[PDB]
Amino acid sequence: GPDWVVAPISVPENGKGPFPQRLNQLKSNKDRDTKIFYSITGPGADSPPEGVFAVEKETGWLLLNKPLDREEIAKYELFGHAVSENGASVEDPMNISIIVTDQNDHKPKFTQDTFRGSVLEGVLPGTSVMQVTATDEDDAIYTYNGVVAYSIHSQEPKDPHDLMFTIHRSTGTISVISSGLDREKVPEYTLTIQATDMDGDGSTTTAVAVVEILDAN
Ligand SMILES: [Ca+2]
Ligand SMILES: [Ca+2]
Ligand SMILES: [Ca+2]
Ligand code: NA
Ligand code: NA
Ligand code: NA
Ligand code: NA
Repeated sequence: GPDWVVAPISVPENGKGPFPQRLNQLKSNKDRDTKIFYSITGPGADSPPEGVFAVEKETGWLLLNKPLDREEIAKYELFGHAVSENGASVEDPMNISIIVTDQNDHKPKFTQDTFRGSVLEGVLPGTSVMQVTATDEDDAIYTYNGVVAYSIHSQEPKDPHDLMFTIHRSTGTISVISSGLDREKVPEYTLTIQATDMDGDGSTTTAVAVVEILDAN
């Protein structure tokens, strides 16, 4: 490409290296008759987090010094500088954008350890009981890394039967699917709920929802 220009640079988080890793070689056309010293400034270089990026003074290689974490900082905006050996700036500072792209490195996290809800004993099958939620810090815009699917792992007790409830795989709303709820017989159920990223193909996190059965009064 042309000298003293750089399009956005993408770097997946959690790279293996080796570090320091070359990202791009800065070059000023003024090097044709002059020795140039390159430098970088900006958050990530000379201000917090300091020293994540560096530039080789004479070669102009922009380096990444460690693996990045998209959930800490998703984008860096740095400036490249070119100064002659005599000490004169020979270019206007150049904007360097570093875009940290995602990896699926977070499991879903339920918003509560115990969700508590209730439902009347005589409701029609299909009646909504309550809603549970799990977030996922990963990207859900370009991939399914941050897209959660819900499921019910188990119900306690299994009375009158095994599965009295279901859950909406994307909204987390729990509904009644069977008849037979009766506060006098079984006043409470404990549902083991799961949230799985990659829209159900990834890693799973478990929590519980406790459902109180209310008297028809
Ligand atoms: Ca991360
Ligand atoms: Ca995830
Ligand atoms: Ca991530
Ligand atoms: Na890695
Ligand atoms: Na309810
Ligand atoms: Na997300
Ligand atoms: Na009933």
